[PDB]
Amino acid sequence: ASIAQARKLVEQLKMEANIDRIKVSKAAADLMAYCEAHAKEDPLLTPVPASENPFRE
Amino acid sequence: AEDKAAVERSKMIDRNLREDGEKAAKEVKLLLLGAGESGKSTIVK
Amino acid sequence: KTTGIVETHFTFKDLYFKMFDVGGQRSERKKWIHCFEGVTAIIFCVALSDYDLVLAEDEEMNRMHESMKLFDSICNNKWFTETSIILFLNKKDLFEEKIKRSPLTICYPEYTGSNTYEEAAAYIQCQFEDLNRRKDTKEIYTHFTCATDTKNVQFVFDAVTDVIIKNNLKECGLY
Amino acid sequence: ELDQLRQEAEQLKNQIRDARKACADATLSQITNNIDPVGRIQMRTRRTLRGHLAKIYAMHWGTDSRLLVSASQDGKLIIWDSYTTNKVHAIPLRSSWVMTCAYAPSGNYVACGGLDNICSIYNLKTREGNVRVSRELAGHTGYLSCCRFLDDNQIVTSSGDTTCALWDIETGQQTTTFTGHTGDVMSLSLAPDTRLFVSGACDASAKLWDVREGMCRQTFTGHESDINAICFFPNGNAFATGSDDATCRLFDLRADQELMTYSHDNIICGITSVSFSKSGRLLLAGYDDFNCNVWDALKADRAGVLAGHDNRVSCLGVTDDGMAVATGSWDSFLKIWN
Repeated sequence: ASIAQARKLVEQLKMEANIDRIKVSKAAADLMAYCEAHAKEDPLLTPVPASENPFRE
Repeated sequence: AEDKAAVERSKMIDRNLREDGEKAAKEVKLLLLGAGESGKSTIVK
Repeated sequence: KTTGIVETHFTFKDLYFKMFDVGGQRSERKKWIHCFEGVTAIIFCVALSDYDLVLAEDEEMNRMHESMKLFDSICNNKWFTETSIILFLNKKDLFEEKIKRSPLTICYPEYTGSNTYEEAAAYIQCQFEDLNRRKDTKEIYTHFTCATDTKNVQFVFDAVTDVIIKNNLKECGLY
Repeated sequence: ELDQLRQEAEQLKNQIRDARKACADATLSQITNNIDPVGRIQMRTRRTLRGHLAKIYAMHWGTDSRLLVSASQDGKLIIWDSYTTNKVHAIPLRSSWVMTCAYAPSGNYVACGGLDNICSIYNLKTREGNVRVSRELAGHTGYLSCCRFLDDNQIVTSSGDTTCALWDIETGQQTTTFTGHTGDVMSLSLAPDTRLFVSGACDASAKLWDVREGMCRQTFTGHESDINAICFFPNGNAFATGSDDATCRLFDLRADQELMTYSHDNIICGITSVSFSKSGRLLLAGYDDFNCNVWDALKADRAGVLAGHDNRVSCLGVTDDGMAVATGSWDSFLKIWN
């Protein structure tokens, strides 16, 4: 009955078991690097006055 | 020119929405609940 | 062809009615029950034949005791404080036929009465109408019906008219 | 008997937990502590859109960052124009129980859905001068709660049947079915490369599917209630969630770990929408208590607040170029902040 479902769940867990994981200190560094690499082009961080802003009346 | 035509299109759209809302505001909406296998089919007839 | 909300339309004395049969959704109610905030009233149907002799695909779950639970849950939602309920009690002929053999004491613990149909129906209506706690805001309309009764549309019409009238008095502050 | 399978599953979960508690050398806050914060962010409305008459449930920005699409609990679907507030299209709908909408990347199609359990595609493109239904996709059992265009021929939908699917608009029969969730899927977002996508369901969990193999590969937990919103980081290596616990969390795919939580002691209402700005520095969330909040992804501290709606906020989004933020609420109004 539910044996097939249990076996499928076990197989899914086994498939998810064997994966490769990098350390958190590298993911955080990459996230910070990406955040600081494109921060020079982010209008929500610095409002450009009426020059390129299309929503100025 | 294009801005003008967009203005008339928007005005016509607003008129249509106003008429649709006015027509729809004059109806009674009823939610028909009920337990399973209890009826709710004879009531429909 | 479609599955999910089903809609019916009819007219009576220069009024237009819309009825939504969303009972075939078969999912979690809490994620879509708030989409109906604004309906004039809720029509509820309860079969008097379940008082006993039929449980539901289970062992100790009376059908009437589950209808009561659903009525308690629905009548006291946060989205349904101001919406009145029209309660229909159907299939009274079978109830009358089965009272003579199976008494009402098999369903609810204490009394029914004469084990007579007139006395059991009134007690069932009283028990089912006491599950509301918003008595200061909403009201319940109850009308016994059968497979032969043909005056249901005028009950619905009059209840809707009364609900509309009392709703306007409230806005104006009179009531 | 089945107890052996239960023990094997428990052992596998314990091994997963142990492996996860290893890459956690450090924290995300410690690395970003020694930096200069952004400060105080102040935004004001610039354009206001009127014309709806009921509660608004969905919204999706266009690919040119000019036109919108909005769905209300009527039969109506309006294509807006935020540059000059003049409407373009208004499409009546057969069933007035719309829950989501989407706008095609090609600018020629839209989509709908709701309690009717059907997704419909409309030919906004040149069709002799008007709009008509292109195809109705049936096969879901429960209501449809999200949909996103992959191309002009493939669309991914999620439903309350605890099941997502990938359809074929030319044929109308789904080609792949994604199963595994035990609760109603509520949100769905696509990766920038359109080869992976994530989902969230009324059981606290998030899955990472791939459109080709049709199999889950990673599962992320952490919440304690239903999850309502999800979206990827701009780089495609992270995503953020929003639940009914009044908390938002950040996950990363490579580390298979939870990084930060964004919450407060003055919030009890759940989140209804989550979106990242360009470069990922600003995270936008819409709450039940009429308000919208701006967070800082790196340091998890509030940087602003948006308050212009008198009813619950149900949707929000940011343009492709990150120039504006649009908000929809349970009244009949929309707003653009900049």
